[PDB]
Amino acid sequence: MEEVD
Amino acid sequence: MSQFEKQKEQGNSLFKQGLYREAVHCYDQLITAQPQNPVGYSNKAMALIKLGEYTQAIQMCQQGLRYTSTAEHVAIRSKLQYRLELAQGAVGSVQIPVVEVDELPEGYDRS
Repeated sequence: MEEVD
Repeated sequence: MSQFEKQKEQGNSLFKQGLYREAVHCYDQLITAQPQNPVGYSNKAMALIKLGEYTQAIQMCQQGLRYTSTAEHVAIRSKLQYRLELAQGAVGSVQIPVVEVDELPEGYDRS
């Protein structure tokens, strides 16, 4: 689960 | 609720220009509307690695893994464990493989 690079 | 997904992308983009206090204002909006949600702390841990304070981010990811005990927060459990790996990622990477020609920094072994 990813959020902002 | 898609506005809160494009406002965090504005935050990352502002750290990409040097508007760090307006970029902090974007994480501060998330904790202003959601004071006790680990989402806001995940976006503060993002802001810390985007302001070069990775030594805070490795602690703040442990602090956010304490917000994971239920089936409402299994995404948060992944989210702070990849944030911890990518804080160590952003500080510990140098991009030189010291072998072959697959990526490299500019020049090095192809001039």
